[PDB]
Amino acid sequence: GSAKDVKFGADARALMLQGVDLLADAVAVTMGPKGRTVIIEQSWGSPKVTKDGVTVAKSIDLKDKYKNIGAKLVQDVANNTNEEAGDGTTTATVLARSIAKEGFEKISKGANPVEIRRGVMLAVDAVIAELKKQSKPVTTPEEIAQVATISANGDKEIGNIISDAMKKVGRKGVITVKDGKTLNDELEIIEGMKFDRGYISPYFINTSKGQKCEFQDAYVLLSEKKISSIQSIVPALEIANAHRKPLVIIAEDVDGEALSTLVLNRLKVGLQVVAVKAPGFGDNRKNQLKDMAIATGGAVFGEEGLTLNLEDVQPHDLGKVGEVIVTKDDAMLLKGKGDKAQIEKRIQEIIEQLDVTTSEYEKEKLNERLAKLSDGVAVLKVGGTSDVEVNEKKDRVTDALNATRAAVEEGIVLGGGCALLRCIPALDSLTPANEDQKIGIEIIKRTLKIPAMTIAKNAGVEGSLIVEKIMQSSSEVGYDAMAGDFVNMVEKGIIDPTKVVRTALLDAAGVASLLTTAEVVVTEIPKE
Amino acid sequence: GSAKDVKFGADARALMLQGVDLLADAVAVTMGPKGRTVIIEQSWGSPKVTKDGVTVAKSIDLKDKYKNIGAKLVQDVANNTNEEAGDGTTTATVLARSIAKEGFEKISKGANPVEIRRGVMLAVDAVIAELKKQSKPVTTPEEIAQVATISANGDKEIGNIISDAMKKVGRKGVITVKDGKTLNDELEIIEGMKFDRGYISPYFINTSKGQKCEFQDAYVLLSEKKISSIQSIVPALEIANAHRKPLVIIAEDVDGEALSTLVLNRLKVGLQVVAVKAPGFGDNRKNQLKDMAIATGGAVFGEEGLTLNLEDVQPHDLGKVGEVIVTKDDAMLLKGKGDKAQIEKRIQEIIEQLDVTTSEYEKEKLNERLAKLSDGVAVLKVGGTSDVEVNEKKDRVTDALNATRAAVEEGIVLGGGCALLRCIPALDSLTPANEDQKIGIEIIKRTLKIPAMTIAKNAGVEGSLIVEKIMQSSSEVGYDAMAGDFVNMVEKGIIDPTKVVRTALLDAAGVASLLTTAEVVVTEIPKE
Amino acid sequence: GSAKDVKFGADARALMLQGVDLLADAVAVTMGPKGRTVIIEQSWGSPKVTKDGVTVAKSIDLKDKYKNIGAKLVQDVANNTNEEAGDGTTTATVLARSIAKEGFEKISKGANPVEIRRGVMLAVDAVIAELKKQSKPVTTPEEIAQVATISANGDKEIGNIISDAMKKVGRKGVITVKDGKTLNDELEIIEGMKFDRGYISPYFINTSKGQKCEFQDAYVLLSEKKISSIQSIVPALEIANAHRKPLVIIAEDVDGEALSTLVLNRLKVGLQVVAVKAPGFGDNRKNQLKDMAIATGGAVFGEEGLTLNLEDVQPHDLGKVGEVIVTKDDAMLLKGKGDKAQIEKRIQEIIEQLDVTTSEYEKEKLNERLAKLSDGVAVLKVGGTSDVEVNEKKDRVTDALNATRAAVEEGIVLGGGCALLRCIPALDSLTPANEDQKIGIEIIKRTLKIPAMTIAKNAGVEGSLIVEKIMQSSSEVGYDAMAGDFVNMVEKGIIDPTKVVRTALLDAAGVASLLTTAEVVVTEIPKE
Ligand SMILES: Nc1ncnc2c1ncn2[C@@H]1O[C@H](COP(=O)(O)OP(=O)(O)O)[C@@H](O)[C@H]1O
Ligand SMILES: Nc1ncnc2c1ncn2[C@@H]1O[C@H](COP(=O)(O)OP(=O)(O)O)[C@@H](O)[C@H]1O
Ligand SMILES: Nc1ncnc2c1ncn2[C@@H]1O[C@H](COP(=O)(O)OP(=O)(O)O)[C@@H](O)[C@H]1O
Ligand SMILES: [Mg+2]
Ligand SMILES: [Mg+2]
Ligand SMILES: [Mg+2]
Repeated sequence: GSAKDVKFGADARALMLQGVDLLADAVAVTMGPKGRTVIIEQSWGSPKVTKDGVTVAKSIDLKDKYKNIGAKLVQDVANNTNEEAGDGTTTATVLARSIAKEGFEKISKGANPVEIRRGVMLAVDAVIAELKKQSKPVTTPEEIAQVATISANGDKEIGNIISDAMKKVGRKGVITVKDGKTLNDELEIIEGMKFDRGYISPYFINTSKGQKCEFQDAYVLLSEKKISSIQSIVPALEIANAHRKPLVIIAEDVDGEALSTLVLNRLKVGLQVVAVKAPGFGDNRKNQLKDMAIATGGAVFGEEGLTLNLEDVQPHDLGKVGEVIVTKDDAMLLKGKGDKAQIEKRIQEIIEQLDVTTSEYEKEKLNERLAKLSDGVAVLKVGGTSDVEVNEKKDRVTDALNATRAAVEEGIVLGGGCALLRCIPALDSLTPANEDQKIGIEIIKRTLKIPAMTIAKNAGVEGSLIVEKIMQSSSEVGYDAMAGDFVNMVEKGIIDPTKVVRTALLDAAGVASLLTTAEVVVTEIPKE
Repeated sequence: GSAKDVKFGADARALMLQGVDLLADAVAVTMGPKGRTVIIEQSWGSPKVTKDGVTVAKSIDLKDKYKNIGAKLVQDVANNTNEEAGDGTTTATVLARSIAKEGFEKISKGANPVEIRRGVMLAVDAVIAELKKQSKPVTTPEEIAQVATISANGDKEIGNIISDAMKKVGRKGVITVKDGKTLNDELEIIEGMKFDRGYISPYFINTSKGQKCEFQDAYVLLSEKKISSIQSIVPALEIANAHRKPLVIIAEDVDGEALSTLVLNRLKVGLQVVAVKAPGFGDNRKNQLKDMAIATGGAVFGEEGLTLNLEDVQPHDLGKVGEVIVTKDDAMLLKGKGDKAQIEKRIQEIIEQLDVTTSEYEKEKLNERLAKLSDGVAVLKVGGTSDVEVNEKKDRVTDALNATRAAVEEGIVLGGGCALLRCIPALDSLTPANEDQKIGIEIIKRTLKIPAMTIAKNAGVEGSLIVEKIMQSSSEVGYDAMAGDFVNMVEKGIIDPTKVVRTALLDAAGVASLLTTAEVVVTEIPKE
Repeated sequence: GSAKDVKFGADARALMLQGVDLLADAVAVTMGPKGRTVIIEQSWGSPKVTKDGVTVAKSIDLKDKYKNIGAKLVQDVANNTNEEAGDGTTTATVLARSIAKEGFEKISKGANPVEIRRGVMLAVDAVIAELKKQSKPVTTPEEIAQVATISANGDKEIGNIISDAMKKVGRKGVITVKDGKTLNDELEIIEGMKFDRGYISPYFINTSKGQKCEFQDAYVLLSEKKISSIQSIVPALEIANAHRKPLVIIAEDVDGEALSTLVLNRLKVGLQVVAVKAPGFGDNRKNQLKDMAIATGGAVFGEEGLTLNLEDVQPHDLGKVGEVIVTKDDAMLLKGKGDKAQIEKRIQEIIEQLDVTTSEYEKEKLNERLAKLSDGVAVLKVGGTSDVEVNEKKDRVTDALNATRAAVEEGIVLGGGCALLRCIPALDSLTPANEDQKIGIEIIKRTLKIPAMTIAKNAGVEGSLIVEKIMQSSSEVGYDAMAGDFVNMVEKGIIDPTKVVRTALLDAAGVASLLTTAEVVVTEIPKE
């Protein structure tokens, strides 16, 4: 144990609050429109450029120990808010700073900080209840378009793109974004059962195009194991040639000898066939082959429990699809006739599975299979020209996407902070058990006015003035910063998710209130 | 041997006392309500936040050698108190500091410190005897609820939860806490014989649910060895299919070949079976499978001494239970018909075992088997939102739990330090052998007033005033700090364990009195 | 995470702008004629000497962190411009600096930088549209000659050489430059099917010259596999000797035993034969052998798909060419009679391939095969007497080549910056959505006058004067710096690619406008 150092009372309080104020002034700019980006130095390549408040937050590290403690207690709020709701980081940080500063003023010699924490918790409960009461669900895609248009920092193309994605894939589809290439954004819909793996032999190339193999109404072979012996591969090709239709071979791997047979019958007379390996790592590829068989209609081969030997295959034992396309690094199955009721039951199985089980990575490929079997997958290849532009725009896009998915399931509320200001009468409605909880109530009451204050600040206007004049106005009337005036939000097209707001408020309030009761700080000696 | 340094008399005394005063001022706040947390810097992640006095104590390390010696002699008191009674750390630290300070004033050139130690020991004996005489056992669960409500730092939910745990599991049940997930705490009762291990083949999945296998009134197979040959596994399945009932296979491990037979008969016609490995890791499994067999009623297979070959099994040789459920990571046995007198005798065996043998880890799994066979196991999944909130609340909960278990077996006393103040007349009843023992007696007499003094200090009130006015009052009347006034404690619902008080007092008195006789200190030179 | 440092507002802005001004003053000289070279210190040898703006750019690294950030944001613009269009680096850097400086003046407390970025983007769109409208395609080789003559920094020999290369190879041929060896430049045309590998045995040397093997109308043998057994090699030589014509053996490798047979029949009776291995790669060598077979006219041997054993070869199964010559390190095939329609279809295959697929190293060897089959690649040896002169002249030549290839496909425009000045009325034609976009528009409007200003500066003349007097003049009239006066450019023979201009402008505008919105900079502490 390294020799440590201790500090008491107002000293440690002032140092920690200074550190938190440093970290929070670093970030509080990036709220709403008129916020301003932040450049961080990447140690190896180009620096990062952001508006996000966790890259900003998680990047900051302070030399002094106590200020470092402040920075850590802010970054934990940021990180929890991120991992819980994805967006609402800046709000978390600013509310945390305000709550901490208010806490480090009522710390008397007669006050009991734990009661302060309790009262803060009561306030948070009351305000979150008032939020959920004043929420409202999302129904029309106009609301989705609006929310997405917001969370790109006021970009409308992002809103339209996410709207079209959620419409052509469904409100619980699987959309994902990749680093775009061209100057502009792109919304691609990977439809059908498609996956990253190309035709093994470049002799199946019947496309007269960029390395494609195109079949129509072809049969399918689905082996969990490899295909080594000629005796194994031969009867399948026999049945295919008897029917005189193209054949796909989705299996673990193709022997060079059966491959030689294939290429022999392909170069000359030309038995329409094609060879492709399995989809993925271990068990996941097994389940995916099962799903592929049940989708196309047929039966997986190479089983353990029944094992379905290839020697005895049958014309109703093959996978059948309308069209198949293969490119050197991926293939697509289109019209698998797989007993739509049966695939429905499969879907119900895997959906109850995801409902019960999840690990944030299990459920990832879970929904992967769901979307790959039911309705496409949306990719969002973005514009941009520099890597830093790419990172910026992609960050904003992903943030908007997470906000939209949070808003689709749980209700929305009037944007621009108006919800909390409307919830303040709830705080006026509480009755504290004693003085200390009332102190905490007044702390949260002051805190609720903080965010719109910060926003008006960023706009370059009078914070408290705008906050008061908003509180005087109606329930739905509030302040736009872009138009710099008062309007109805939903009329104007500004709303926000309820889940993001509630999670951010809860995280910030909890961590800051816990921080307040600190009395004595111990730190490592500054040796090295 | 590194070159060292020596110091004599008042110098070394003052340095060690300065170090101990640093370490004890660091902690003395965290007593009773109105105590205040401490933030410690974790070297790698988020800082810790505490009220406990050993994290605080064990964290502190001083640059200067002599102050380091003081810190070590305080941390040893803290650590002994923890490992002995679990709670009573802060009290140990404060009493140790007060005893040390009183000791480093009577150190004359004519005084004999060893006699001082002797007198202190006599005082401690008298006071602990007076404690145990004025103790009183715990009878009703209201006392348990009260005590738990205290030791969450005045939280009532913790009290109610621990009370319900001890009621639904018994005053010597096995309750344990894990890092909760949701916003709120949770009291879960793992009942029956349940253990962390999932069904091997995901073909036994008859639940139509999140990866469950549910059987009712199924037979059991219990092998200490693996199940490789088809000849070995076959007769069991024969008997099960003859009776036409589901079967569980609890064994070391299942061959892929017998597994293939199982999956064959399961996918088609569907002999109700299920495969699960052995719960215990090592010899613990060698006992646990025996216990499982005797619980369900049957006989373990794969024995060494009789070895019970699987080829000749019998319908009365199987484990029989009412219901069985298996997840992907654990399963539960419910209604094992295992000769309740016989399981009783087994329980008596293992309980006499724990009574005789223990290693703090042997006896752990010992009570594990006891509770798993007799009445459930209580888990206490906690609330919280941040990792630091989790650590804080879990620490307080575990402390309350340890205090409750200490109080259930050995008597309780009036809380808020009143017991020692009531025991002071015992010190007024002693007769010293000579002057020095009388000096030690007066030392302990002053010491006994220290804690309530510190508590009133934390409250923000006059220490000696409150101590005196309490001493003037009745035996059961004392001071609440939350109501900041005088009440009857047991009337008010404040009590404490006698074991915690006695152990803390004994540890602090012993180590501090030993410290007092120090005359000359030697330290490592400060090279590196 | 190392302890970091933060800076706000005007401070970080001033530091980053100082760094960018350092890096841009380092480079801005090297534009047009009268630009001046830059010497960089190579850490292990002779230093580099350049006019390029990415050796200068990528070399510069600043001690101070913030200035380093400025340098990185400039080098990224330079590198993107390079990797996109190859030339137009200096223009990118200077436009970036001007845009950055203009940005770090309108940064008020009321201004919204994101709107500034938006307006800049609108300006860039308008200007690029006006460029493409005022472009014009390249038709006559005079234009190519002029462009190349420019981009060697006004060298005419470079222009003539690149013109002759593109004429004798076609506007989409494959020209490449290598480090010359003589005093002067040299344009070599590798025609026929030639590749780096020499005759294995130096007994086939019938040239009476510097290690050559010359055959006329010889047969060809093409094995994908080695040639080990005498039985394998013997029938080919049998057929060749029956026809009584020389034979080439292009295969994986020659056995020492078949080699012994060859040398036996060579030193004695004098069979005409020659042995050469494959090109030597992986799949690329197999494709090249296939193309060689289809070029000469014949069947590749050692195939996997269709075996084509050497034992049964046929007089129409051999590769046939007009003339073959072999060195010790490369050989050339001439007049391969390979079914010109068939080779045409092959060309169409590989060209659709390149049209669809590319990886910047796949399409490289792709065009390699295209040219090697249809038009001999043009190499450019550079004549210089110092290694540093070699690097300088070669850099300028490669830049001129890249500029020419960019200009051949996409249109050209009047050189010497006149295009942007002519596009400024487009900026006068826009209507901003609000004030901020108008600010950005005026930013770009000022920016467009920057480059010609810098050029007149380098010339030693009055920048703004020349810019204004050009703007007063006609559309096609502008300023030469070499003649230091006004002329018509296309009349005078100055033009430039539209792609270079558009890409440079776009990159610089994008990255600089993104940089403008920075508000807070975070850097690593300067520890080490
Ligand atoms: N035009 C707008 N006018 C008024 N308020 C807005 C506007 N756009 C966004 N906001 C508000 O600002 C917030 C966006 O700030 P943001 O960058 O997302 O910080 P965080 O990452 O913590 O969510 C939204 O919650 C919204 O209420
Ligand atoms: N409401 C209360 N009013 C008066 N005394 C209390 C109250 N709650 C706890 N105490 C007293 O304070 C002590 C709790 O201090 P504690 O945090 O447990 O320090 P330690 O870890 O050394 O036990 C109890 O022994 C009790 O006598
Ligand atoms: N003799 C010339 N007279 C007028 N303008 C010229 C002349 N030569 C080049 N230029 C102009 O200057 C530019 C050449 O600068 P350059 O060295 O190519 O910088 P960069 O590498 O960024 O392209 C050309 O785009 C051209 O418009
Ligand atoms: Mg946000
Ligand atoms: Mg305690
Ligand atoms: Mg150039």
